[PDB]
Amino acid sequence: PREIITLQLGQCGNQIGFEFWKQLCAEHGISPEGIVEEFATEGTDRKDVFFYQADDEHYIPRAVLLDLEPRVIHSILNSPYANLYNPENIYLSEHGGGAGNNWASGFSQGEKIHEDIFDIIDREADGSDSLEGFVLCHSIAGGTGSGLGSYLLERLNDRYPKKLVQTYSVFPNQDEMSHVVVQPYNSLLTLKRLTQNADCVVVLDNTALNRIATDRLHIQNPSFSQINQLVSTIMSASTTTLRYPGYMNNDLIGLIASLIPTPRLHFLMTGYTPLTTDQSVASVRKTTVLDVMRRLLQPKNVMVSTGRDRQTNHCYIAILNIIQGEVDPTQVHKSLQRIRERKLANFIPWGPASIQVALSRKSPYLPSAHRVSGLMMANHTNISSLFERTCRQYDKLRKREAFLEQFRKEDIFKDNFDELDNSREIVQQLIDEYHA
Amino acid sequence: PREIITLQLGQCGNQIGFEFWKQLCAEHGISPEGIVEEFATEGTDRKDVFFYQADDEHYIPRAVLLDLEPRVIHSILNSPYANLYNPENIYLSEHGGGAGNNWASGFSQGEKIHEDIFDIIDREADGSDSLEGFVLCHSIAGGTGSGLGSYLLERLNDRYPKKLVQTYSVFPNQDEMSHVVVQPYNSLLTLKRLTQNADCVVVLDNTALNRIATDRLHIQNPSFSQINQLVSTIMSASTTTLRYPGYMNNDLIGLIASLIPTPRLHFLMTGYTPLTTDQSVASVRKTTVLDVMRRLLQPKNVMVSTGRDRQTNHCYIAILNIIQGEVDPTQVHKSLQRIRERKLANFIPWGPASIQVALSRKSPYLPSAHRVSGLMMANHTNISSLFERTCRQYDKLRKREAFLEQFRKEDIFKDNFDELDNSREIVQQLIDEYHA
Amino acid sequence: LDVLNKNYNLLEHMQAMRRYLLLGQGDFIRHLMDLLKPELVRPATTLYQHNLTGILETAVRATNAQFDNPEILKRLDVRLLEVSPGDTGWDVFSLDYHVDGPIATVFTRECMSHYLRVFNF
Amino acid sequence: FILLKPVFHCLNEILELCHSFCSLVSQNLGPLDERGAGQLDILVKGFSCQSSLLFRILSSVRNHQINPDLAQLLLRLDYNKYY
Repeated sequence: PREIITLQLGQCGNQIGFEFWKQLCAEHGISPEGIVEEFATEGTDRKDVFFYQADDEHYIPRAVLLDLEPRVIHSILNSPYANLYNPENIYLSEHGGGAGNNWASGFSQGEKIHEDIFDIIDREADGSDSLEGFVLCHSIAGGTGSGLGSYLLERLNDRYPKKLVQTYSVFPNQDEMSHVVVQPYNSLLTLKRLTQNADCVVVLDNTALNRIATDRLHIQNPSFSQINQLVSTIMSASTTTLRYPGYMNNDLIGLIASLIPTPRLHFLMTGYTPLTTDQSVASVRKTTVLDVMRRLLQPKNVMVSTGRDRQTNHCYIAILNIIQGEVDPTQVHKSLQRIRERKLANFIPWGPASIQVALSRKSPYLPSAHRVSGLMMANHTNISSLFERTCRQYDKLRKREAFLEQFRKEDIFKDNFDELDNSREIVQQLIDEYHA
Repeated sequence: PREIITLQLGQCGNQIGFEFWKQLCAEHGISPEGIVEEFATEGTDRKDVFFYQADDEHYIPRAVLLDLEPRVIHSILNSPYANLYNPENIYLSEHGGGAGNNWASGFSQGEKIHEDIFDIIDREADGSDSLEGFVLCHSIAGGTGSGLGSYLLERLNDRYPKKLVQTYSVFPNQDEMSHVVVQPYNSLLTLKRLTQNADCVVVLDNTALNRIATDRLHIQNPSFSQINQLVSTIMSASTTTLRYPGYMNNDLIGLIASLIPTPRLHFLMTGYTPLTTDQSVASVRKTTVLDVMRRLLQPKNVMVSTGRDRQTNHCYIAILNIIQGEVDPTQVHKSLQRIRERKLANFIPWGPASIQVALSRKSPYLPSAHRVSGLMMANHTNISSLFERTCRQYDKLRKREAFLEQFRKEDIFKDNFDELDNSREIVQQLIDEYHA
Repeated sequence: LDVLNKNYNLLEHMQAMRRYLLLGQGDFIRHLMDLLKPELVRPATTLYQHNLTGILETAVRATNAQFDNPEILKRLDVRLLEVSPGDTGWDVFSLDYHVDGPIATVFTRECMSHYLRVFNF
Repeated sequence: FILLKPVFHCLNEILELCHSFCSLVSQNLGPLDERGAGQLDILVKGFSCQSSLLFRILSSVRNHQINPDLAQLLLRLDYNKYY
């Protein structure tokens, strides 16, 4: 009765949501063809959370997988986790459209599958007891996922009044500009819809990902396939207080409420420490819980690139530390004492902040209940570093004579370009303005 | 001693009663000319309630079969169910008439065979001292059963209003329009006599069957003959506390008493869920009592069309929910708590309403008494949608000007055409006024 | 400790009264209070009680579909208090882990009077 | 025989009072008569003597643990008069 429909979209965005469901099948003790384990009732006392209750004695996802190219969805039927998905109830078979590239391509193409894109998500919320909302699992990389992914931010904001909108925006490799070059454009276009039509977002970047991909995995080839494993894990980690009972803030509309002071300051930084083959073997000899929430305030587990000097030009207001698995609970309240002792995150003097600590039980399967995982879902005002990063690459691109005539043949015959520069400079000043 | 005399009439009207009686022999566990087992009397504790009471060891129908075409009863003369009827009494073999495809052919043959049509149904009532009534097993379809049946709706109303009159009105097929074209005309004349010279009608829509026949049976093209199968089952289904002895509402005028607050608001929508034969391979392990009567508040169990956007603009006043067979009887009072709590229908809040649940045993033949059956006999006030649907097809015909002197050469020498548009807006407004 | 294990499941109900009345499991209780919220906003009545009794039963089927088999749900009930009508109508509704058997040897009347006080906070 | 005195008297009086609603209907051309409306007026009193008498039972039904199975049955037919 807090059920969320994922709107998986994009060429990359279906892939990052694919392993999110494959992650869920391993903790719910299901198989992608039935129910097998009895650990499913004894471990989780509420299996429904993003699943519709059974009509074949099998829990059905609430997932939709739409993309312009049919190639990405044909890259799922060769896997037999496409028998967890049904052929026309979850993905629609042969979803067509453009090639595609440019943000304005996919934005006008949802207006002609306008009937049909909302008849597969209104055709699943038609069973739901009371729908919480919608999580739009889409990508800013390419023009396919970013173009159409921005359209569902409009139409769910005038046909749904009190439903949660929130996207896991994955900004592409910023050092690359030869992989995609329409990148400062499709990013700032989407950033405008997230500050006057979205509520809250979860920011992620790839150049800071690869900072961890060469330190904890030590693979020297960056690709889409090795980067969906890091992404699916924090998706399931962020809602384990709805998957299993919490206590207080046991809703997702509980967690998010305390992570936001005002809109256009709702961009949350994620951090996720364990990605090593040494962490599994050092939790058997005990690892402490009094230092897995003092290691998250070291900035090198974060997937959002920011200064080493913008971390004392900005003050934290809400920081949430959800530890899962092993957790020693006669000293977990003692671990939250020790944050104020180090002062590695500052706090606002004029208003009251929050050092939020939370806990939740995992899978009743042992090597996924005895390892220390520390999830951070921060709210730091140093998120303006990515906005300056996209915005300096945007004014730079238009002075290199590009997308001033290569963007004005896709139904765009007016200026709306300096509407994107000025609206980003208002957002970036108002984030900083909220602290004194 | 509630002996009912059936008036099976019309081309299609003989066909829907033909299998009604053939079902009853199948449920009495007896051959059609004798009594062949002792499981018939120990299992069925009262077999006679339409049948003529026994004195030859075989129970014989109280049926009259009139049609203008003698061809439907000659396809019964050589069929081996002519010993479950009589070809010199029950049905007159070689009963003439026209084709017929006129309302005024049959209306004027009942005005010269007027003595004989009422002396074939009081020779079928001479085995009961105190008669229940007459059930008009006739159709609004074609001009035979609909042309002659309006004469019987008046003259059995002014010689017998004390008694039950009740018809199963099987609406003309609206996908026919080139085979029958007198269809808006003969339908509104028989409906005009049904709102003041009749107690009850039981509305049945034909085009709304064939909607369900392609979703639960999945036959390639539902043709008339596989449409008579769906009616005869629901007919034997409505008598299940009248045949097998109940204890509450064990007369037919018992059930109908709380399903009719006021005349001309008596039109019952019928629903029957076990059309899906995937209910049966799940009720062999039991399908719960907690969901067998929530599916009688599902707006897709209906055999009749009604509004959907008029289900929040109107309210239910009386809905009867017959579950049959296996029921588990001690959690049926637990299920009725749970109807009102989700709110799966609206119900009027100003005055009297009733959500009636009943239960009954079936046949001593287990391969049709171990599969959950749900009969809805609704009365919802959005039934005024059907009177608009027929009327939009009536005034559209009078605007091409047909049947304004091509219909006044036989027994009409007046103009009662705008009396039928008027009588329909009278009906639609007095139904709509009753709630608030 | 062996006769309880066969009959009463005593030290499991030591855990079970902590999961509802103190809300160890909040999802069960949020999913109750949710449907219940348009019903508590109005002033209390004497036509009040008949739907609080089935807003529980509509809640424990709505929040499970695989944990109805235990006898824990049947041994917890809804407790009502005679509250006068002037008030929101929220300090009326309360749950209690219904005991009255030889299972009430670790529960007593001075116990559920203190469970009534922790329930309000 | 629901509870010894009170409730049992409310109920058999209920079926006595609609047995006179039968004798109120059994008139042929009843309402267009002076006695047709005269008889009506007495019974609309005799009925609210029962809706109020049933109402005192409901306060005791609200009051905790009279007999729960008595209160679940009597409120079930009452929400069944409403919805």
